[PDB]
Amino acid sequence: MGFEGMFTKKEGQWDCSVCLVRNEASATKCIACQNPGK
Amino acid sequence: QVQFKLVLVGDGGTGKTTFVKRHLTGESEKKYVATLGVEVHPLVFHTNRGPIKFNVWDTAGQEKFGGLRDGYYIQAQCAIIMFDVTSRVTYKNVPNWHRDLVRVCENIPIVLCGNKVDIKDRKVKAKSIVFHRKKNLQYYDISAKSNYNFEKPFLWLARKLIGDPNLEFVAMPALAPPEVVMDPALAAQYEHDLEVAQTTA
Ligand SMILES: Nc1nc2c(ncn2[C@@H]2O[C@H](COP(=O)(O)OP(=O)(O)O)[C@@H](O)[C@H]2O)c(=O)[nH]1
Ligand SMILES: [Mg+2]
Ligand SMILES: [Zn+2]
Repeated sequence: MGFEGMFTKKEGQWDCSVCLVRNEASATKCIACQNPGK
Repeated sequence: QVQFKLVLVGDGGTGKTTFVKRHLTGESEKKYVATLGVEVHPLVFHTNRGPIKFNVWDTAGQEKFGGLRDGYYIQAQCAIIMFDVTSRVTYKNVPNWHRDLVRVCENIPIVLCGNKVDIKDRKVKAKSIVFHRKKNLQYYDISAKSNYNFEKPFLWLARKLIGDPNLEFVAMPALAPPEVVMDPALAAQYEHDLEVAQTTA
């Protein structure tokens, strides 16, 4: 078997291109490094 | 692609950078974070249930316990604490590093790593390791410069994070060739010493 989408990304979530932290839709800048979400 | 942020903490000179650099692809595809002074190494491990990626956060400076910024710890899902088995003071500060992790990240799986076991003049021996009750704190001997037990912290963390005890790495990642030999006789004795001590606690 696979991981069965255990760690699926929620629709609004975005992965920061700079530091790879997963951010919530409401975040416009990354919560760890403050890089803007595109 | 499941991925986890892993923070790699411990006193300076313990071998954190040497350790994470062993994973060759994670070094070639590492990311620098200018605002935080941090390098994120994306380490891929291939399990029997698929690829897992540990995004390992390595400091660029020799900051003490409580010296790292808040953004370093943000969204950390696991951790490795490192000390040098030839320096007791680095092991004395393991509890300090552990407090900082609980304070800012609450309950995450943590592995404890005594590095540089290739050195014969080992000060911190298995009999001297203070083992603890919590199941979020496992100890492993490692030698970064020899790749000795390199995959064990990650395999344990993978098992706790995924919630599967029988999770296997079907293959070892491409690691940098050893720069020192891990004497197999020392290794055989250390493995046995560790086994007897973990049976006690
Ligand atoms: N014999 C031995 N030396 C190591 C090992 N790991 C690191 N060293 C050395 O310990 C020194 C500090 O290494 P470094 O990665 O910068 O530690 P850091 O400050 O935690 O990043 C360096 O001289 C390393 O070459 C090891 O596993 N075995
Ligand atoms: Mg370093
Ligand atoms: Zn970021």
